Amino acid sequence: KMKVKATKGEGDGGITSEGNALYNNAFMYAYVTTKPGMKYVKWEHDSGVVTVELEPPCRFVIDTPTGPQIKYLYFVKNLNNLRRGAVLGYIGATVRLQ
Amino acid sequence: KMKVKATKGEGDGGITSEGNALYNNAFMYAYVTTKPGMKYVKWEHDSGVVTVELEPPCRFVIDTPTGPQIKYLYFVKNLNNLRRGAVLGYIGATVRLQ
Repeated sequence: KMKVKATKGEGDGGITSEGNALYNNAFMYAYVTTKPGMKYVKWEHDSGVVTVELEPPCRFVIDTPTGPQIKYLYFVKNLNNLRRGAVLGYIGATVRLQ
Repeated sequence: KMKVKATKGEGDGGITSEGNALYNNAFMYAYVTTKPGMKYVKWEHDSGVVTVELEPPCRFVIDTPTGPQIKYLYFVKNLNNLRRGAVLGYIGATVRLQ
């Protein structure tokens, strides 16, 4: 079962992001945050830190009480279709509730 | 239950696309194609043709036998979160099989 863990991302010019990593067990599949341009995340391990490279993001709007907000979904490098699909399903399941 | 129907899209400079519209009953929710920049689709009705405006796309890679391929998911203008989530879940369900 998919879990979520707050995780820091970084891209060009040292711009960082905070977001949710979606993972299993602990293997990261994807990262959701509020900015474009992130290239990698610093992923907890024991340990310690593993750098996980990200694919260019999927921007998508969700409705919110303050109006539409743009989210950015980043799949991890080399992720397979089984896991890409699980990530999309998990995000779909979360988005439909809010 | 969500259905898919081949549908033509168009953007700046008259560039067109062919893609799959995801819909119910017949209310279109989203459009998946192979190019960026599409702004609207020409959506079958009886009828006839309704122009449906698209949000800027979510680019996402899927693995294929010829290597990774970039797809573009466009949600329709004003789509609510219930339907956005259903679309993401449907795409997740399709992507995990291939």
